[PDB]
Amino acid sequence: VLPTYDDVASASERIKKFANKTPVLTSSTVNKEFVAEVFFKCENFQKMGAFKFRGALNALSQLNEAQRKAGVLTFSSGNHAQAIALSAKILGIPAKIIMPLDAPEAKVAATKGYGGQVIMYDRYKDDREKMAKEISEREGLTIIPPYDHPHVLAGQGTAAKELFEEVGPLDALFVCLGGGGLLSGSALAARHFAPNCEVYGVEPEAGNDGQQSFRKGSIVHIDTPKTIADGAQTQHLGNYTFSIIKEKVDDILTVSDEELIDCLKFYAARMKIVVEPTGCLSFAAARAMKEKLKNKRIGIIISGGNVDIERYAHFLSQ
Amino acid sequence: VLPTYDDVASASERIKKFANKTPVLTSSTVNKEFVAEVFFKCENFQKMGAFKFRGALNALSQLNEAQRKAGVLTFSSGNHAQAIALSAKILGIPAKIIMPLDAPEAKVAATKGYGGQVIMYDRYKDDREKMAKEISEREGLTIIPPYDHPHVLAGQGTAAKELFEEVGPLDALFVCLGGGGLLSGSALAARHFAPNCEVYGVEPEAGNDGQQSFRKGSIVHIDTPKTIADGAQTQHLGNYTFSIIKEKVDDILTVSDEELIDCLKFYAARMKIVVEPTGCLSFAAARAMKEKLKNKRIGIIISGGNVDIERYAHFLSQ
Ligand SMILES: Nc1ncnc2c1ncn2[C@@H]1O[C@H](COP(=O)(O)OP(=O)(O)CP(=O)(O)O)[C@@H](O)[C@H]1O
Ligand SMILES: Nc1ncnc2c1ncn2[C@@H]1O[C@H](COP(=O)(O)OP(=O)(O)CP(=O)(O)O)[C@@H](O)[C@H]1O
Ligand SMILES: *Cc1c(COP(=O)(O)O)cnc(C)c1O
Ligand SMILES: *Cc1c(COP(=O)(O)O)cnc(C)c1O
Ligand SMILES: [Mg+2]
Ligand SMILES: [Mg+2]
Ligand SMILES: [Mg+2]
Ligand SMILES: [Mg+2]
Repeated sequence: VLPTYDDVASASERIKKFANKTPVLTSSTVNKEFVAEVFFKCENFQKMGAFKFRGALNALSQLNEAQRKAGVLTFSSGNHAQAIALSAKILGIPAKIIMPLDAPEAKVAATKGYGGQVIMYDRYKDDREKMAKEISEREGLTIIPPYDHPHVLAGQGTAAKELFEEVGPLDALFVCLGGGGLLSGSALAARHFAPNCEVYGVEPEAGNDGQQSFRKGSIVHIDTPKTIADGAQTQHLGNYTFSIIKEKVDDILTVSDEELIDCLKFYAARMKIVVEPTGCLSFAAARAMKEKLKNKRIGIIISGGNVDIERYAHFLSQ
Repeated sequence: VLPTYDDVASASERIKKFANKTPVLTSSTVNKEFVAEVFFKCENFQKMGAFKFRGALNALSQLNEAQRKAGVLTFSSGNHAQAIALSAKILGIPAKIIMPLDAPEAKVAATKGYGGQVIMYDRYKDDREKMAKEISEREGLTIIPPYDHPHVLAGQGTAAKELFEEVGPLDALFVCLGGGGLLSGSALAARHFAPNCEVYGVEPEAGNDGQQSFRKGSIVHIDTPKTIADGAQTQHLGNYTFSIIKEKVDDILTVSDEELIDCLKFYAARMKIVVEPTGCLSFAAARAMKEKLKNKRIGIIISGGNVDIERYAHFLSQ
């Protein structure tokens, strides 16, 4: 019913031949600011540009021959789509990707570069799911959840696992929260390598459905939030994700878009790395409570760096 | 409080030096199908490509010197934006246009070609209104409603006025319904030239907030509908529009996207004209009740032809 550190440890072994052991970056500037030692696990450097490659590969690596021969299909507007496209190509599995007619050029080219078969639909009529069900059932294609799947969350969790192995136990771990895949998997690693670690999920304040769920004790749904963290606009947590979250997550924090923008610029000018808006949640939340992190070892996950260069330029000049 | 045919008649005089007297097209094929005579007022041929030029010009032509010197601002994702841009340029009024970072190239080029000063914002964070209020108040800019304004609806109404003048009284008139500007103004012309005319507004079935309002007797709001009629995705009717609608509109009809697509292809292959999805509502509704239109004279308004060539190609091949 629920994955454990073991699955994360196995996922590590299962994806080792293809995943990147992303670097852990450090900033003397950040440390002085926090009066502590901060560690950044940079998944923006992961294959495809986001941690998602982990969960996607782990899940696809566990499909049977019939499914692998038939292929998979994805319709997510987020990083999961290219995570699936690239993993599928790596594993010799055909992949169909449903994208909006006006999808960013770079993302479309990336997807075709990964061998994905692009099927387009009109954004104004978001009947993606309808199309996905019709197509996947008619062609016997498999659809891997972007977060609410035991194999997917175990894979995402391998990023946290690697962090600790390189740096060691931690007092706190800040992780981006959308559907909960990264959050749940990261919790499994944390509780193992450093049982005395405060684990925080972070959501854009305009969409704290996760926070309400955490407090309510049951999954709460909300209208799609208006925020620049395009990768964290989910409307509700997943069953498998929330279960692990309510039992291993200490608390869900929220940050404003203004803070995300400040973090995005800091990463670029001060750390020289490109990070997408959603990937700034964890750092923003951490900075907000730095006064409470004196002389501790903090971990910050940078979920990804796939930001349309135009939006990136736009935010950098804000 | 409410405009009358008179305002429509004056609007006609007020915009005459710049608006196009769009043609009325006829199809023997459509007539045989309906066992009647059908008349198409083609506003896709209007300046800027949509009827909106009428209401925009009429409204801007009535601003005082201080406002004209200060300029206007628009943030609509629909045809109203370019209607304002072009009208403002024609009248020597500066215009600032708020558009999404990923707005279609052609629309952006059209807007700059009309002398509009483009200000972009991130689509994922739709804080347009916030920005519009801050900017318009700080620079003393005027914002003309896309439909809920007496001057705007009177202008839109001039299209219906011209139809009757060229063809004569009608038993029925089918008009696209979004916010109600075109619907209300058209009602004023109809009741004048042909008091015995059935006037129908038409909305995409997925967003019949107008229909519910018409039945409820009071404006009903709804979540943005998923439909290809991008120009009719409004969430509620306007005060001035609904008032005229409840008193001069016989009934609000709805059609499916499938029907819109069929009409779009018919216009292209059978009538050789380019029409945007939203501009197909009225024709679709009419075809659906053609059995009830035998030996009558029907009027059909084609609201516009501004469809991204990519979506157009996509729909044509559906
Ligand atoms: N054809 C294309 N056009 C534009 N962007 C592309 C692209 N193909 C890939 N990308 C993007 O460029 C980056 C490429 O990452 P990718 O992870 O596939 O390999 P690399 O070549 O960087 C891997 P490695 O460092 O692990 O050897 C990603 O952020 C991806 O979204
Ligand atoms: N630079 C540009 N790039 C792409 N499309 C443009 C454009 N400038 C205008 N358009 C579009 O092309 C069409 C141009 O209409 P416009 O009404 O301004 O003049 P015309 O040159 O067709 C007027 P007229 O026939 O009344 O003399 C519209 O549908 C508009 O949206
Ligand atoms: C998918 C994604 C997230 C959210 O992860 P979940 O497992 O849905 O909570 C955060 N940041 C980026 C860059 C993502 O692609
Ligand atoms: C704006 C628009 C409509 C809707 O008109 P309203 O006055 O909002 O009801 C319909 N079709 C097109 C092409 C439009 O641009
Ligand atoms: Mg790389
Ligand atoms: Mg949320
Ligand atoms: Mg023309
Ligand atoms: Mg409606």
